[PDB]
Amino acid sequence: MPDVQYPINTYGWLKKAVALWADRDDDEFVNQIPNFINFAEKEIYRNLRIPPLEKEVYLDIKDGVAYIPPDYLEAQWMMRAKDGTIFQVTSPEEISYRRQHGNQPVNFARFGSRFIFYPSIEADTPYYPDDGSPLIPAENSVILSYYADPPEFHEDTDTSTILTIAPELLLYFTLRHACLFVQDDNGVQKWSALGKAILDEMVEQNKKQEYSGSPIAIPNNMTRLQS
Amino acid sequence: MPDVQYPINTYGWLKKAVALWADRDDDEFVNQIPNFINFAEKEIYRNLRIPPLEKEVYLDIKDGVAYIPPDYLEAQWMMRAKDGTIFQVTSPEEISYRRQHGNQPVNFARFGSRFIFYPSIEADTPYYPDDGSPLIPAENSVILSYYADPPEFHEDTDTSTILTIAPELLLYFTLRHACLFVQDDNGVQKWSALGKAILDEMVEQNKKQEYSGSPIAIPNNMTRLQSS
Amino acid sequence: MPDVQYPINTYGWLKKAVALWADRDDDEFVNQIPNFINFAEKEIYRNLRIPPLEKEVYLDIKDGVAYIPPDYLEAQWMMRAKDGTIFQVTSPEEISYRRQHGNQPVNFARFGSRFIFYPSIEADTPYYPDDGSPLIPAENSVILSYYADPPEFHEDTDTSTILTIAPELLLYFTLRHACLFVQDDNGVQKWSALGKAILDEMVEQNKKQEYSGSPIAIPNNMTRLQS
Amino acid sequence: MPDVQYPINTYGWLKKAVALWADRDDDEFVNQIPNFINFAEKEIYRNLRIPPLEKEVYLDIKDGVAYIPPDYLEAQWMMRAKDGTIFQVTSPEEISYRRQHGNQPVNFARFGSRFIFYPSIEADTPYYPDDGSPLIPAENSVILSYYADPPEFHEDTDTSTILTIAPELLLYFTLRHACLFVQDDNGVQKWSALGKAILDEMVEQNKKQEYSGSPIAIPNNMTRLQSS
Amino acid sequence: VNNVGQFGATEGSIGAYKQAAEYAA
Amino acid sequence: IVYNNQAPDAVNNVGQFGATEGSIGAYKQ
Amino acid sequence: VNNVGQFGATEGSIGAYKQAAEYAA
Amino acid sequence: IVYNNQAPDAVNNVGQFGATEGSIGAYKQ
Amino acid sequence: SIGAYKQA
Amino acid sequence: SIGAYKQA
Amino acid sequence: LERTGIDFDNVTNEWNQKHINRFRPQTTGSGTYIFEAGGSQFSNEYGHPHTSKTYTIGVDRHVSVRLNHPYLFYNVIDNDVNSNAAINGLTIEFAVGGRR
Repeated sequence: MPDVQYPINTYGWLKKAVALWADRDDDEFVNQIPNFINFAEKEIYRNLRIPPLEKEVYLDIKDGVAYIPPDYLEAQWMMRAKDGTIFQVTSPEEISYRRQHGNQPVNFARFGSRFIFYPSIEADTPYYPDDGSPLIPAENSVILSYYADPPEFHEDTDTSTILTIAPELLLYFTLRHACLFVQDDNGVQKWSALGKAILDEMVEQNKKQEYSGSPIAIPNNMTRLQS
Repeated sequence: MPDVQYPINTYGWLKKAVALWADRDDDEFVNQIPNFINFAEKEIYRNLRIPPLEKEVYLDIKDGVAYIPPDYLEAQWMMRAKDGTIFQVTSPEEISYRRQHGNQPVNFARFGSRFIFYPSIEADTPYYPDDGSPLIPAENSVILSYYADPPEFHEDTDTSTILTIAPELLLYFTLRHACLFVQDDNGVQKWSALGKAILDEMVEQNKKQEYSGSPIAIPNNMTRLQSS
Repeated sequence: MPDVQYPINTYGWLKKAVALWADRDDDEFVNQIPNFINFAEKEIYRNLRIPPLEKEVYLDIKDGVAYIPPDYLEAQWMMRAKDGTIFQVTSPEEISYRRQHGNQPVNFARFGSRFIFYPSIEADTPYYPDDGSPLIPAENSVILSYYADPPEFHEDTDTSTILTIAPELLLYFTLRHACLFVQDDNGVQKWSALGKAILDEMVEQNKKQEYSGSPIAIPNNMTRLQS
Repeated sequence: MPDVQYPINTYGWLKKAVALWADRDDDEFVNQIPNFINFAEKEIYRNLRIPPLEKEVYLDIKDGVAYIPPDYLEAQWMMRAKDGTIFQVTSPEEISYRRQHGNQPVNFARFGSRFIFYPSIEADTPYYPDDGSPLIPAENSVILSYYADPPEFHEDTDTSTILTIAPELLLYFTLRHACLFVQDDNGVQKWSALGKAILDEMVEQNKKQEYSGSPIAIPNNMTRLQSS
Repeated sequence: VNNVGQFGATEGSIGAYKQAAEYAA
Repeated sequence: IVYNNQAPDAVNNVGQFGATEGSIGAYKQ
Repeated sequence: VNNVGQFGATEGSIGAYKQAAEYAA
Repeated sequence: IVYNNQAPDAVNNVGQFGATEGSIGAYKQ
Repeated sequence: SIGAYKQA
Repeated sequence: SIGAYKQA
Repeated sequence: LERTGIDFDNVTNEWNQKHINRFRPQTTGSGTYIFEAGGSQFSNEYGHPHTSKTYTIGVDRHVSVRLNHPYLFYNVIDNDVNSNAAINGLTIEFAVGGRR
């Protein structure tokens, strides 16, 4: 009688619930529930893009160069700690032409594993000290907001925002791979359809909180300083 | 097996009506009815947008760093409490352009978990540990209206507007996950269809409720007010 | 032998007729007839719009503000007790622009749970006294006609305009949820089709009493005072 | 089981012909035949519009508050009894505009359960407790023609034009609900189709009856009368 | 009597009674 | 041709305006 | 109580609590 | 109409912003 | 000079 | 004068 | 009563997993039984129990059990003193999952 709790919020309770919705209680099957949950979480985060899994971090530009973090999936708005000055992505063939043929907009590219800014901007990291003191952000800083990949559970008490928001998502997507392991087709279809519907609801929710509260008419007039 | 009264008003009676409407009731089943109801309410509030789950509240801008409250799902009209003024949402690039290039209109954006504003707003609100003290809201006090995530049931006596307005919706959306827990597909499909129909009816009611007191005819607005 | 009367006009006779058209006489089923009728009435009134369930009420405007009644579903024509002056609904972004850039038309919006009139009209409520005396309507009044939601029966002798007009409507729509409770599909389909046909007939009847008795040509000439 | 005469003239014989045409006749069934007939007549009069259920009557305007009679379903031509004049129906906004901005034409609208008129009409009618007294209708007496809701059968001797003009219609529309009461679908479908066909025939007859004495050709009306 | 004739008769209404407002007036 | 001066006797079993089983008493009173 | 009326009530939220940043400030 | 001054009591079981079961402790502290 | 429609 | 969003 | 190794070979394949949901008996008389059920992933072992329910006659029309082992076994117990019921036959509701 594997009994789970109502507020599914951890890895152990999720594992027990997966073993419950698949009533088979056998070592051949239970010992692989971790693998199924791994496959599920690797299937979800591989294309899921939402705020809560985002992250902010300061770069350490030396001279128009940089290095991408090891937890980088997709980048969104970048800017400086002062005045804004949102950066805009470009291609190598343009950020290399600017140097030849070139108040001051900024451009950056991706040379494999290095962000390359044309103007040769300089950035600095904040005060590191861990003696219960603030980070004391640094001047001439650049902020980057990317969709960080979450870490693997590798523990029972561990949790994640998904377990609290949409545990049914991971439950169904891992029961999918479970019913794939054992030859069960109808179950695979049902679980996949349910997971797809849940992901659709989530992505739709993320869209109805966007720049919606305003008319789409009167196109903006960000022309120039020359009237 | 269990009994129930005509109105399904609370969680305690809903979790029993669920087991009633589905003869698949037993120890290993009733213990997870809370989880099915949790999944159903999550599937509902993920896209349901109606007044009764809205919430108005003042904000603290602090000219920038202003943060998004935890219950933020979707923003309704945003304005002040002084002479009236409606903000319009734009993209980060527009605000970055406004910053350098340059106060009747006021814009705002969404930088991660913040609400940025081009002008140096100085909205004021009482601090956290303040005891009561409505404070007689001062000027420059913006009032935000959004859709807040409702609470999850934790006690049998805990009720919600959904129970008093449409319990069949929750009952069907949770019988869906129940018939999924056990092996059953016809019931799953039927309950899903009925729940979707109920939700469509409710959203259509909300639609016919808005702008439903007279027709509209744009009076050729060409900004009669230009002098300023 | 549950026997009902010919003029079905109450809640008890409706309950007995529901238990009759579903011949099963068992506590497991009879004790839930109230729940089925509740679901039916909540399914009908949620999108039904007709005169008889309308209501008129005077507002209590203090200063360009108000509060919506707790029994509000949809609003139609609003006006004052004198001279007419029908109001027209607008949006916040316009009723807030009028104040900045602004013989006197009226506009109102819905700020969650508050009607906001631009001109800052003033309204008053009539004389309350219950001593068998008239309400004595008040000057500078505003009338509102909305589709009020009816109250739950919660009693046998209670009734409603529907029981007299279309009892078959509620009968079929509650037998629908009944035949959903018990796994009966064909019955669900039949009852739903019949209820849909009845509702279609009702809404069509409400349309053939509208502004029909006149030609649709010669478009009106409500231009201006300037000929 | 029961017997019946060739013409189905009254309720008493119709409620027996119903049980005859459907061998499903017994105690628990005959007692509800009145309810089936009630449902059938409601389904009929909900959309049936023909002369024999019409009704003309004078009104009391009282310059505004004039109220809609209880039997109001649909309004036919509306006019007076003095030199002739036909009203035209418009929306509330048109009348509200007419009120301020400003008598050959006369308009009217429907404010809830009232009939509003822009001009201060002073139609007169005898009060309620008046005994007989046709009153020799005075001037400014508007006469309204509408479709009135017919009465419900309450006695076996009670008859109606529908019985003398088309009893098969009622018989089929009530055998529909009868075969629904018991479990039967083929009969339901057949009776519904036959009743719908009969109703279509009747409405088509009503249509071919109106404007059926000569052709029409608009004589290029361009308001020959302009002087006034 | 009429067989199919619609003008051969005219069925009465529920009742030629006014609303409560007219009685109050 | 006629006037609506008679007394209330029944309810509108069909018709969206008028009286109901819960209101005929008011008309009669 | 409301039957289907949406304005007849308003269900509260999770909790009217700010973020950690506001508490730190 | 109100202010967000109350204390943290629960987590956002639905909502992409706010707290989580692994972060509510931080809010409370 | 127009009033509302009270109940019966 | 704008900082990043640290964890709780 | 005790019967083991219900492989449903006369309906579907033995090795195939079968989700057990209900037993719909047709009893006679008054009484109060105590049903027990279980299973095992093999065919040789006397499966371990998974649940137990009481089927009181005159109120309940079935017993709800949740299993998915391929080899089911059900037991019937009657320890009541004021029971003179009987069991004519059963009707098990079950689905089919997979294997391996």
